[PDB]
Amino acid sequence: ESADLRALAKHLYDSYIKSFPLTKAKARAILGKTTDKSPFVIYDMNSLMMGEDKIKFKHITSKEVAIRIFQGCQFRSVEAVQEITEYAKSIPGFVNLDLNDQVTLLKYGVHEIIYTMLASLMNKDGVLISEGQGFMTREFLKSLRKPFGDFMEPKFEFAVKFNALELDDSDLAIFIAVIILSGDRPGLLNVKPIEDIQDNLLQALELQLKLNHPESSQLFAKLLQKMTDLRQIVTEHVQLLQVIKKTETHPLLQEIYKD
Amino acid sequence: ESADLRALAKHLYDSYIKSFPLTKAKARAILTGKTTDKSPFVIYDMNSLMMGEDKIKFKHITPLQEQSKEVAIRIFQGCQFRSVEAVQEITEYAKSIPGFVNLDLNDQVTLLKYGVHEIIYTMLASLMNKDGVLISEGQGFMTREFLKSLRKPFGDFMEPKFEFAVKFNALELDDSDLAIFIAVIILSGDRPGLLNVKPIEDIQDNLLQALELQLKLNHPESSQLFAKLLQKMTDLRQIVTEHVQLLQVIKKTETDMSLHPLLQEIYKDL
Repeated sequence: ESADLRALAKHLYDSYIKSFPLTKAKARAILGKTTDKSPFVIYDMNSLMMGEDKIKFKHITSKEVAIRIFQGCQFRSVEAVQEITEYAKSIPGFVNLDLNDQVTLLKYGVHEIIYTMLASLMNKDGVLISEGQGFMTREFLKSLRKPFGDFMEPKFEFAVKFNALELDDSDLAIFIAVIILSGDRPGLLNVKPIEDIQDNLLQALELQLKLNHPESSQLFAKLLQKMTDLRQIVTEHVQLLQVIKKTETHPLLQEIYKD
Repeated sequence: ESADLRALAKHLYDSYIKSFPLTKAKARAILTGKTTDKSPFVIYDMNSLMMGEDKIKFKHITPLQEQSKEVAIRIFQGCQFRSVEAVQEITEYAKSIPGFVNLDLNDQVTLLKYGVHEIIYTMLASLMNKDGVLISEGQGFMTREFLKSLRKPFGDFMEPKFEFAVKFNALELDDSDLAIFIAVIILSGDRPGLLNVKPIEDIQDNLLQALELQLKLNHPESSQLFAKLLQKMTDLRQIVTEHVQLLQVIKKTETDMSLHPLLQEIYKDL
C-alpha cells in the first residue's frame, strides 16, 4: 500500500543523509540566509590563490590555473562516486543483483547522479566547492581559457532549470535511486530485476512528489523528462574530455582519476 | 476532472486518424497477416528493388541509370520526400492540438522545428519490426538487411531507427496512446529559442495529464508505463543528433545530391 512506498521513501532518505555530507538543505542555507559563516568567495585569480591558501585543498600544491581547476573538479568527482556507490548499496535489491550488473549500473549512472546533485550546490551565480567552505562564481569559471571556460556552463544551465522544480533532499533521494536502476545500460546481464526495482522506485517517487508537492502539477512527469537533460550533459562532457585529451593527456595519479 | 481529460484524448485521437494515413493499427495488420489488409511486396535485395518499381508505385525516386544514381541515393531521396510528407502531416496534426495555434507565430515554428523528427521516428516505429519497415503507404516492405548493406555511409542511416523501434514497440502502444504522446513531444517548453515558455508548459501539463490517464485506462496492467514512455524521449534525442552528423557527412560525401529545402531549414538544429 501507500505505507510500503513511504517506508521505502524514508529509507532512501535516511540512507541519503548518511551517504552525503552536504545535503541540499544545508547547501541552500549556505547559498540562502544563515549569515554567520559565509563561504570564501572565489571570483578572482587572487581570490583563488588566497582561497587555496586560506581554505582547505587536498588535491594539489607555471601550470595554468585553468588546468588546475578542471583537474580539481575531477578529483571531487571521484569522491562523490564513492559516496554514490555506498548509497546505491542501500537501495533495496541492489546487492542481490548480479555483481557485474551492479558495476555496469554504477559505471553509467555516476555522471548523471553527480550532475543532479551538483545543482543542489549551484545557483545562477556560482557553485559551492570544498564541500561548502567555498563558492566559486559562475563568471570566474566562465572566465577561464577557451576549452575550460565553457566546461561548467552547460552544468549551470541545467541547474537553473532543474532547481526550478524546487525539489528537496527527500525528493532527490528516491530520484537518484531511479537513475541507478536504469534497465537500459549497455552490457546488463539481467534487466528484469533491475527494471523490477526501478518500477518500485518510480512508484515511491511519484507518491513522494504528490504528497510533498500537492500544488506542483505533473511534477513527476517534468522530473522524468529532465532525465534527458542529464544524458545530454553527460554526452557533452565526455566530448570536451576528448578535446582536452588533445591538450593534456603523476602516472599513478592518472591511474586513479582515469575517466 | 478526468472527464475533461478523456474528451481531450478522444479529440487528439480523432485528429490523429484524420492527419495520418498510415496508422499503427493498419501497419500491424499488414505486417502480421490479417485479412483486413493486403500483403506487401518485399525489397530484400538489388533485384527485389528492381521488381519493386513496377509493382510498388512511388514516382518519388524510380530509376536513374544503373545503381549509379546509386540505389543508395535513390532510396535516400525517396526516404527524404517521405520525411517531407510526414512533416506536413505532423504539421496538420499540430494545428488541432488545443492552444497550439494560439501561441506566438515564432514559437509555433520553433516547436515544429524541433518536434518533427522526434515524432517521425516515434511513428516510423509503428511501421517496423525487428526485420524491416513498411514503405509506400504499406504497399512495400524493405528489409533491415537490405538497408544495412548500402554504400559505406547510407548503410548506417536506418539501423539506429530499427534499434529504437524494437524496444519502443515493446511498449505495445496503440494509436490512441501515440496521439497524446506525439502532442506532448510537440508542446516541449524547453525548445531552444522559445520566446514564451509558460503558455506552452501549461498546455503540455494538461497533455501529460491526458496521457497519464490514457495509459492507466488503456493499459491497466502495464505498471509505470507513463514513466517508461517519458524516458523514451531520450532515445529520441540521440536518434536525431546521430542522424544530423550523418546528414553532415552526406552534405559533402555527395555534393551532387540535393536536400529538400523544408528539411534544410529545420536543420540549424539539436
